[PDB]
Amino acid sequence: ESRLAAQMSFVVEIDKLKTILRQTLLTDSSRRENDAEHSWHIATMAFLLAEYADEAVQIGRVARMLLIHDIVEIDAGDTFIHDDKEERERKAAARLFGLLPPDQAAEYSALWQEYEARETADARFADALDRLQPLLHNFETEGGTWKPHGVTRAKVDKLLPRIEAGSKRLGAYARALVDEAVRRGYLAP
Amino acid sequence: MIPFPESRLAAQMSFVVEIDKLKTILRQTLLTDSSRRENDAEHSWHIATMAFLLAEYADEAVQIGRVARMLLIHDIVEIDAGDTFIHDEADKEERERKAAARLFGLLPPDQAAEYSALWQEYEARETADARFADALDRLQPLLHNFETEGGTWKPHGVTRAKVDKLLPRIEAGSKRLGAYARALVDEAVRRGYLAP
Ligand SMILES: [Ca+2]
Repeated sequence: ESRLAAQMSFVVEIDKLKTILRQTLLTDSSRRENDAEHSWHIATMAFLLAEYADEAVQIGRVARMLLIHDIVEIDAGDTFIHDDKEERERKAAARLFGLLPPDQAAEYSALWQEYEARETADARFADALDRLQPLLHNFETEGGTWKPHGVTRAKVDKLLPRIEAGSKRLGAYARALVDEAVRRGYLAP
Repeated sequence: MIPFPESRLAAQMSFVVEIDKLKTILRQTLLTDSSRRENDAEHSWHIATMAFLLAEYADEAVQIGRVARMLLIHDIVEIDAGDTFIHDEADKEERERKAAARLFGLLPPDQAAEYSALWQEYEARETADARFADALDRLQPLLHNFETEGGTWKPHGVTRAKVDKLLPRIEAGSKRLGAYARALVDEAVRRGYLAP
């Protein structure tokens, strides 16, 4: 009974990801986005946008990776990308994934490590989607996150190679979006 | 001005942007700390993650990645149709059919049909994938009600008899998860979280 008990303890504990607030507001500006609903959104993108991945990418695995990528933030908190972290997240991973049975603890902690390293095919596609989504959001909200955080083209352009690493097509989309964003005054030069 | 060859990707992105709105649709399930109601997007995150974690309890014929995808999209229709509490008897079919047409209709035609069908499959709870998806979706609120000491059950007058009507849906996806769920509900009744 202790295997399922451990699994259920993890399922219950990770509810707390819903409480971890990002700097992003929702597209309706009503409230801050949380980590759990953000991971839902990116994971959904992995399936919708699967055709743009390299052939080696395992889309279901990318989805699983994206669903678990921010679990460490339960203990480590959220940091805005444009603003100790590694150590806090390592400790978080040990405690949180440590709730699982040992096989799954090792599997999921390694899958999270793999996401952070952004080396493998799956990790690059995952990371590309995660980096793409705030561009889509910011364009839709006329710079709703960029403006209140004083984000510049320099800081955004620096992240574009991460999208390109996951998909040349999505990279090209992102570049055109950023240029038009600056044109329109959504993003400071 | 989106050139004609960019049409497919633009349609896909229009859907990606639109579905932000799922985050604003609230359920009656509380977070485990009773701090607020759960929203549909974070609910779908949670159940899709459970699909992967609890995969070993699925029938051999289930494709777990497909279950995950199905769960990620299963509530998109609620953007337009809203949430309906499972025990609330009082046009849901028509609302949801119209929602599906508008929302999935943002996608390119191949994916509009694909994703609509996948949602329909989930709702029908006939296929192996749909049964496992539905079992996970029905288990999670039980977990939360146990954590919140009947934080949804009591205010809504939910009784053991009403919950017992739902438990076979869990059993239909996994006998082991069904047994867990029944034992959890037995304990909830003993603790007074759930009217007998
Ligand atoms: Ca509930």
